[PDB]
Amino acid sequence: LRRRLKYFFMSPCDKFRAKGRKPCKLMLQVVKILVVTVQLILFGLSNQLAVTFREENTIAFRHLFLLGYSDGADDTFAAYTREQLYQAIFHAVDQYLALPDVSLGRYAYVRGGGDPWTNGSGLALCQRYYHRGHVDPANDTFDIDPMVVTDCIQVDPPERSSYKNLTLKFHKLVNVTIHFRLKTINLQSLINNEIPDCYTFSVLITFDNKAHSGRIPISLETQAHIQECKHPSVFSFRLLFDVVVILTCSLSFLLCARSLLRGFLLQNEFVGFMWSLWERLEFVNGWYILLVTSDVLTISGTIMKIGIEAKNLASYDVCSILLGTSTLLVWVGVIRYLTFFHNYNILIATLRVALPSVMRFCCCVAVIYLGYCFCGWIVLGPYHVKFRSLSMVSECLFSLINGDDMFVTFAAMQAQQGRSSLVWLFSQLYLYSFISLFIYMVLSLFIALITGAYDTIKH
Amino acid sequence: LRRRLKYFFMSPCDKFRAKGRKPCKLMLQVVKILVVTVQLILFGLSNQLAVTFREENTIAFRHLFLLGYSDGADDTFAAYTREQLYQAIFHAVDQYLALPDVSLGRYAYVRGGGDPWTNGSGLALCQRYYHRGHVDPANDTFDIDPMVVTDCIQVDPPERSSYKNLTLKFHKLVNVTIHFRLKTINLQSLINNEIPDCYTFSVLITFDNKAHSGRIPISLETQAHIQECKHPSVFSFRLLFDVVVILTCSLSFLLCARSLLRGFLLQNEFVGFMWSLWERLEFVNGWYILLVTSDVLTISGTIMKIGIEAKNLASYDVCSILLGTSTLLVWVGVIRYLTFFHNYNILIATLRVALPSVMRFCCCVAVIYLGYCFCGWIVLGPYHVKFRSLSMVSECLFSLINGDDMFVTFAAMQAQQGRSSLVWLFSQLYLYSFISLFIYMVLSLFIALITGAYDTIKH
Amino acid sequence: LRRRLKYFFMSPCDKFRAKGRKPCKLMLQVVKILVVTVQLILFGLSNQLAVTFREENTIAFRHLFLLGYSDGADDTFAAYTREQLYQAIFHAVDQYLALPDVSLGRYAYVRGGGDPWTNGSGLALCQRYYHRGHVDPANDTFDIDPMVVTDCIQVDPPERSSYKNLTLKFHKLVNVTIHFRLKTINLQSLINNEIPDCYTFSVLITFDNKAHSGRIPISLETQAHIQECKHPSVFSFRLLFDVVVILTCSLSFLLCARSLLRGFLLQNEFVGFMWSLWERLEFVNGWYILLVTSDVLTISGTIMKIGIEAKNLASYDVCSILLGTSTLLVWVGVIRYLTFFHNYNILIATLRVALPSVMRFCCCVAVIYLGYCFCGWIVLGPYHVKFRSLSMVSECLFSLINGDDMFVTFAAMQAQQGRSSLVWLFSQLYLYSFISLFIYMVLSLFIALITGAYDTIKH
Amino acid sequence: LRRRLKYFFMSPCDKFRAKGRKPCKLMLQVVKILVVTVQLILFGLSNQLAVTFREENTIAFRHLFLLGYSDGADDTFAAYTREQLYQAIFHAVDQYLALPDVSLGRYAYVRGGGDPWTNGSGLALCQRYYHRGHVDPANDTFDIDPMVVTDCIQVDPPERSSYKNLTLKFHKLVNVTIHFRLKTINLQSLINNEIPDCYTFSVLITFDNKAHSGRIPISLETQAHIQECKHPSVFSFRLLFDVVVILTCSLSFLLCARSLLRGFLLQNEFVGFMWSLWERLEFVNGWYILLVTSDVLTISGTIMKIGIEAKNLASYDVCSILLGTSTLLVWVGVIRYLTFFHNYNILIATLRVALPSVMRFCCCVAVIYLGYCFCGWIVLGPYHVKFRSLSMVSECLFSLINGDDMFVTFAAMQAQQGRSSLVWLFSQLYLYSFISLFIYMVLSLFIALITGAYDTIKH
Ligand SMILES: CCCCCCCC(=O)OC[C@H](COP(=O)(O)O[C@@H]1[C@H](O)[C@H](OP(=O)(O)O)[C@@H](O)[C@H](OP(=O)(O)O)[C@H]1O)OC(=O)CCCCCCC
Ligand SMILES: CCCCCCCC(=O)OC[C@H](COP(=O)(O)O[C@@H]1[C@H](O)[C@H](OP(=O)(O)O)[C@@H](O)[C@H](OP(=O)(O)O)[C@H]1O)OC(=O)CCCCCCC
Ligand SMILES: CCCCCCCC(=O)OC[C@H](COP(=O)(O)O[C@@H]1[C@H](O)[C@H](OP(=O)(O)O)[C@@H](O)[C@H](OP(=O)(O)O)[C@H]1O)OC(=O)CCCCCCC
Ligand SMILES: CCCCCCCC(=O)OC[C@H](COP(=O)(O)O[C@@H]1[C@H](O)[C@H](OP(=O)(O)O)[C@@H](O)[C@H](OP(=O)(O)O)[C@H]1O)OC(=O)CCCCCCC
Ligand SMILES: CCCCCCCCCCCC
Ligand SMILES: CCCCCCCCCCCC
Repeated sequence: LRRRLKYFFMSPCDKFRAKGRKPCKLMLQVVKILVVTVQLILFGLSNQLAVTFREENTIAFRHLFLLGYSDGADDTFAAYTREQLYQAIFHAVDQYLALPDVSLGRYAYVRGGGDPWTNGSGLALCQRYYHRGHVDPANDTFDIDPMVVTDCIQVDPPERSSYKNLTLKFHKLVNVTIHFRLKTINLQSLINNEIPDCYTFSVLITFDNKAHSGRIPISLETQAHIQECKHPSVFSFRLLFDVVVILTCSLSFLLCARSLLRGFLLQNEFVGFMWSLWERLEFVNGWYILLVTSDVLTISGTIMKIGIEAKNLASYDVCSILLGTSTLLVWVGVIRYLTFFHNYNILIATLRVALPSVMRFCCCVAVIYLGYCFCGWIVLGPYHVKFRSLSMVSECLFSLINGDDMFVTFAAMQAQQGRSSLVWLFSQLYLYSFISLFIYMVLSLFIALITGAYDTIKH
Repeated sequence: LRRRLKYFFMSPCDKFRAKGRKPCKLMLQVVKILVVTVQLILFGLSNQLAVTFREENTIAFRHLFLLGYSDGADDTFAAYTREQLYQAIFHAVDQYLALPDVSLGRYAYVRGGGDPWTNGSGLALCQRYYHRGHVDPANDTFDIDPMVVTDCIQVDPPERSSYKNLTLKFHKLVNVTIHFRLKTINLQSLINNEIPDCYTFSVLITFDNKAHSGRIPISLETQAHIQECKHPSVFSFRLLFDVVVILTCSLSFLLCARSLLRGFLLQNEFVGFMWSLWERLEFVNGWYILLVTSDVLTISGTIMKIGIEAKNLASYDVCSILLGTSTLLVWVGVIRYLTFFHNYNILIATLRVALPSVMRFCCCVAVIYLGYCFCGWIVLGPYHVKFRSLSMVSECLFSLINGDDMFVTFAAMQAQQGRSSLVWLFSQLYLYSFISLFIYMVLSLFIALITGAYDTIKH
Repeated sequence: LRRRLKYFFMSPCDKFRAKGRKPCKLMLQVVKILVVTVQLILFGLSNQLAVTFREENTIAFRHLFLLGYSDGADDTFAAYTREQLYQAIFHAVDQYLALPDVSLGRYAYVRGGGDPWTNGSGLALCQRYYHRGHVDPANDTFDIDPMVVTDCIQVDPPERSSYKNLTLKFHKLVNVTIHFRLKTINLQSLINNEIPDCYTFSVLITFDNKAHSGRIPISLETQAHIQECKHPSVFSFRLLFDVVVILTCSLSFLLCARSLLRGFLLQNEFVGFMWSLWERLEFVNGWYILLVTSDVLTISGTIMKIGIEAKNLASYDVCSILLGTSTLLVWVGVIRYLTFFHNYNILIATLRVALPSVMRFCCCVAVIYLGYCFCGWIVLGPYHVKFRSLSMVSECLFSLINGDDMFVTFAAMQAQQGRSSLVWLFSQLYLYSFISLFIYMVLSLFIALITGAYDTIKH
Repeated sequence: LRRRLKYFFMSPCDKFRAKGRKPCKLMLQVVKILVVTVQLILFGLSNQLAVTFREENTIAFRHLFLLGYSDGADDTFAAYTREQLYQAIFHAVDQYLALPDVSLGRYAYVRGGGDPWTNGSGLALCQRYYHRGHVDPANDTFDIDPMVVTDCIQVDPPERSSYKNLTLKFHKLVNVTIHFRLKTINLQSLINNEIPDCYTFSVLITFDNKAHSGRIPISLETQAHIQECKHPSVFSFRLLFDVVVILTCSLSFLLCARSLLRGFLLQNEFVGFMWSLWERLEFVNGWYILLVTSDVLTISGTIMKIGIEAKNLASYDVCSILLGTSTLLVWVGVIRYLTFFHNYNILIATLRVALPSVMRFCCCVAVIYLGYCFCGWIVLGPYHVKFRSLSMVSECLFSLINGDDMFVTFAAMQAQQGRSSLVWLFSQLYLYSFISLFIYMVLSLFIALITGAYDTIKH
């Protein structure tokens, strides 16, 4: 039993010397790195083109349908008078009706197909307002039933004006929306020698009055549905490569599962020979757990990628996350091979022995960090653009700790020095104390912990 | 006496083993953390909505009343000709008179109510100028009595033009102001299921000629007064939770005060048994001082929060500071529980033993920092936007020390290289010497001090 | 043989004491530093002027020929309607025809000279479209032969309108281009007392429809061909200095080659006397390899500079790279002289002994870095402007590691929090984990390695 | 002699115990710190107001006289067509003539007074062009005599149009300038209770054609001459405080000079008693050299400040530099008092013993830094806005070393990836290698040197 246990923990070179068995797993892992990386690169190159097509079409729609729109104004684009709102709505509808003769793109109309469109209707112009709304600020009185009523006007696309009678219920208006769909063909595909696919853009223009604040923001959003074109005509490798990736990962998974099973069996035998828990876990190869996880992630992502490229699936985000995480894991796995050489193993072991104390110090530091997050959010959120939400506060503080965006953070508060002196003084104390504590003490202690770990490894 | 003293300094686990008393204080502190954090989160979520409502209304007012206003121009918005100023004033008044038929919001006029409005007056247009002003730059002569005279024109809101005869005394003009109030109802409250409240915005538009420089900046400011609406009609938990918070903190305060009293009594007995000062202070639990302070802050802030939510108080800033500081303190207090475990206590003790030498080094560094602040303010303030005031200078230098906003600081001075060579050379010397000294020596010494403290703790 | 070997490894001072030979090489290296730096400075000063001339002319062309152009809009300048595109094209051609009477510069027309211009034609207006294109998004049908057909209209410059009949094939349009050349004389040369040279600017205006997305970007580019003017008349040192530089570097190269040859001969003799590889390499003077490389680079760059200044060559980039790299190398070579003094040699030796472990740690860190690069590119590239390409991803991550541009990176993802919650959560995990791992562990270990190297050198 | 030498090197407390002499110098230094800081603060507060007045007047002039000017366009404001240039010139002159009826400021005209104005002329409009200029780019021919001829038109201010016949020699034009003077009174002074002073603004508008590039930049500059108004009338402390400062610094200078003289005499006696150089220098009190320098600088700056405040001097820059440097020095001098306490002296001595090795390492690092500066300037200057000049290159590299403005530096080169692949690859290599070398090795070694100095001091 002792000889088998000694062989189990041998290095790959020692194992080969002892038994001369073929190191299939190592070469398989190298091939897996190569093929997984190539697949990720090809997938990303393909996806960037579709992203660009959708973005360009959406920008063109913003320039076509939003009255007075200019680049960079998305966050502040809003109406402020009744005539401005009416003009924006009518301009959007008129541009929709004039699209064939003015657009640089080639778009087809879509009619019907369920709500909010009636049969034969291409554009839906809907206003949503409270069922009953009486607002008398002069008497400080109001009587509102907050049930939302929707009233829609249906516009049919022109054959190649009732909507002008729209009357908005301003005092009880919740929002106005314009919905329509446009079909186009993505000719850009021919650059990559692909067959062009057929896009349906669902366009929603929102005039939002939920704040009831006298300012109505205006936005345009699109959702793209992609299909194979019914009759494509332009005067294999990808699917085969995906199959190769799947087979490689399946073989790797089988071999790693076999190794883990043998490890478990040897662990049980050794435990029996002795007639704790960490001693048992010493038999587990964490690198093989990592490889099995990467194999599962890659197989799932590749199946999803095959589905997406056939236009049967649209879950780009999940596929990308699976493939990217698996690629990260397989690239991290390379460190195992470096661990077999002493000069690299010393550094890897330095990090490994440092990690526990670093995590304990993180436990100590996290409570202070959270206290600062909450305090900053409650006090500075009303006045500081970077403190509006807790996640934003955490991002700001984390960036400050690493010496980024500090002066602008200080400068945003200079406007309130005369307005609210107490708030400005508190912000001074808060920012200075936080930055000093975290940069000059916490980071120094992280450096000291790593240095001590290195010293103990080297001696 | 020795047994009681030994029991006094026992850890909570040791205390429980020795006497098996109920650890009410510990569970109470955990509950306090939870409830205080929840209260802060709810208060912040409620306050953000009101902040947003006020901000949106103010932006809408800027777009409605300021001629030619656009987003982002607040700092530079100004008039430069007499006709520009007249047009801006008249546009503001005309928009005030036309508000009912053009605004997307629903506003009611307010009349009278004291100065600067007469009875029945909705808008006050006042010009302030020197009592006697004679300015003859051709003869380098002037005769001014700097007493300020105010002349106001009162405009009544329309029933649902004397102000056009305004004649500005340009050569002696101090400023022009437009004051008016608008009442509205905050319907947005219905999103959070709250009852809408009644807002009165006090709007002040200032055309400022204090510099007498040929450039007159124009600004709009608002102050919001919030009341319960007299007759609200929409087709408990908060107050009870605030009461629960107050009771929890009162119980914690009583227990901590009892512990501190027992500590004082034991200290007196021990001193008597011996028939210095720090030896006496060794009997004081600093964590309990922190807990008592947090309890007091939280109780005060919760009372103010109850007052504010009933529209009897408007001191949002003080309440927010109290609650945020108390939350920070209670979250910091968690470190006491970590001190009871050796592996975390080593790190906490490292920071504690480092602190004194760090403070002494800060004493050494502060005088150099202040000298640089004064020198930079006096020399570069005329030329550099980031050196206008001493607080701004301190913010700039502190950001530079942490590697932020450095290149822009250097680049601002590139314009003066040809204008004033001496100033540019001095700025080069100043910035390079400051940054090098503070980054490559001071920060390195902070790191060295922390490392030495860690080494001495570990050995 | 032992005495000769001892003399070979002696320091320059020891060598001079032993034999009193003239230290020609050292003084030659000092002179080389001086002359090479002076040559680089003069070359850069001369090149900046031509760069500025070309840039100013190009900006003027953008203002002259691009309808509605303004500074800062280069990246977003685009057309969105058919009439916008027609107006832009016609405006460019009309401005070309009106240039003599409106331009502030002095330009001459160029006719003929090969494609795309016919004989006597000054301007070429060409549209490129697919040979056969039928696109029916209504039926999800298309029939395209992607062979590109070019149709050009030739405009002759006016004597000191068929192009108005242009009909664009919008549905199959690939792009539109406008080509023309303008000749000018660079009078600015007189500032530096140089003789003005004759420029020919080749101007290309592109209206790009490759994306077929409804948005057509518009760009203007120039290529400058510089010649000696045929008959210049304005009412030596450079060539001589270049010759001096070449001679200095040739002498240095000869001396260094002699030293390397003697080193090789002594190495062979010592090997023979012993009747490994690194032992042999110990005889090689790396500083002399550096000096020989710098001499070769400088001689090549100086020949190219002579050719360029005579208008016989236009390879500015290669010449600049050669001269700059050689200057960097010669300035780096100064460290050799510092190595001869103990107090500087300790620091140099600290860096030298640290380098190997630093490189091994870089091997360990690079795989993690690459995994993060790939994962970030695939997942965040669709949503984040800084993750579009792999090189951009590497730049972003490298900047994040050094505490730059962090908050903006976090803020770019705040828009997708509501759109795609999964992507936003993944981005949070990705960014936080990457930054924490690389700043708080990797950089700390680099510091620890350098500190250990310094400690071992000092003891 | 031994007792006197021992007393000489005693600390102030030891000196007082030994002889009980009055420590006048110490209290005098404290008073000096106080009064010098107060003087600097008052001077800076006074200077900021004048700076603001001049800046506001200049901005108003830009809005008044520059056709189509808007804030933020100073760097790019330029003309591109002949009609644009004519319109800008005529608009400036017409606004000058209409100033009394349109300006919000109160300005008086200035006539005559030497060149460029004739007697009775308020505005001078001058074009400068080459004496002989023939430019024929069609034939690649030119004949230029570069002697500059100036032709001026004189406009008299209106009494409360020949300039319209201006014909510009475009092909030989060097520049166009408009010169005029405006007198105003600074009423803003009344805010600080000062007596208003009389300003004369000299306004120069330049249309610059030196590049001959088809783009003519337009700029406006002002120079302010300040006088006491002849007959001021508005319905001491500063001079007395300046005198007090001068007396305090004179007394401090006398005492420090006496101490230095006694040190020199004791050094000579000790040298004589022994019947090297650094041993002699050990007798010199560097803090007293610093105090003497600060006294001299403060006295000079205070005399200049007195002159300036009386309107007899206008050298604000030199006065500010003197006073700021003296304030910095006096604040730095406080460290001497901290050196007398052991716990602060250990840190001060750590920095002192670290300084030499840090300077030697700086010698080693500077040559590499300079090589990189030259290489980057020559190679990337044509393409990168941050590499235009050597000082700008140094600022950029220094900021990069400290982790600032890194991603934007990388991003500026992304445009040239397709244009010039070789340059982009070189920029990648250059930036990555520089940043890595300087952050991961050089800064780490600075940290190691400081840590070693601290360790040797502590042991
Ligand atoms: C659970 C399912 C298991 C499937 C695999 C069953 C086939 C099978 O045993 O192959 C042996 C080798 C294994 O290749 P590989 O895994 O590289 O080789 C093993 C490892 O070196 C292992 O060390 P660690 O990796 O450190 O644990 C070692 O203990 C084993 O020695 P031992 O056997 O004496 O205990 C080796 O056999 O593989 C091939 O030669 C490729 C052909 C694969 C054919 C499968 C086609 C699907
Ligand atoms: C000044 C006013 C005092 C008010 C409290 C008086 C009631 C009272 O003694 O309760 C005992 C425990 C204390 O709970 P708690 O404070 O957790 O328990 C004490 C701590 O463990 C203390 O250690 P340190 O915290 O390290 O100092 C220890 O020395 C005491 O032992 P000793 O007594 O033998 O000296 C413990 O009694 O509390 C309850 O069991 C909850 C019921 C609270 C009822 C109050 C309702 C308002
Ligand atoms: C391969 C072609 C070689 C060309 C040079 C042949 C002429 C020639 O030997 O000059 C001797 C000295 C060398 O000057 P230089 O190179 O400075 O001097 C040598 C170095 O000090 C060398 O040390 P390292 O540099 O550390 O290796 C040392 O070993 C040699 O001693 P040794 O000779 O006893 O072995 C020295 O002669 O140079 C002149 O005195 C300038 C006149 C140059 C005339 C060349 C005009 C073109
Ligand atoms: C070169 C011109 C010298 C002018 C000063 C001549 C007057 C004069 O000796 O005053 C003695 C003290 C000095 O005050 P102060 O300088 O503070 O005192 C001296 C320092 O403590 C000095 O130590 P270090 O500072 O470390 O070198 C020490 O060696 C001297 O002892 P010793 O004398 O036994 O050698 C002290 O006399 O000063 C006053 O009591 C104020 C009245 C100043 C009156 C001056 C009005 C203008
Ligand atoms: C052993 C205790 C020593 C305490 C030293 C504290 C020094 C405080 C200086 C604060 C400067 C900001
Ligand atoms: C023991 C004293 C040694 C002093 C060494 C100073 C070196 C100065 C170099 C300055 C480079 C900027």
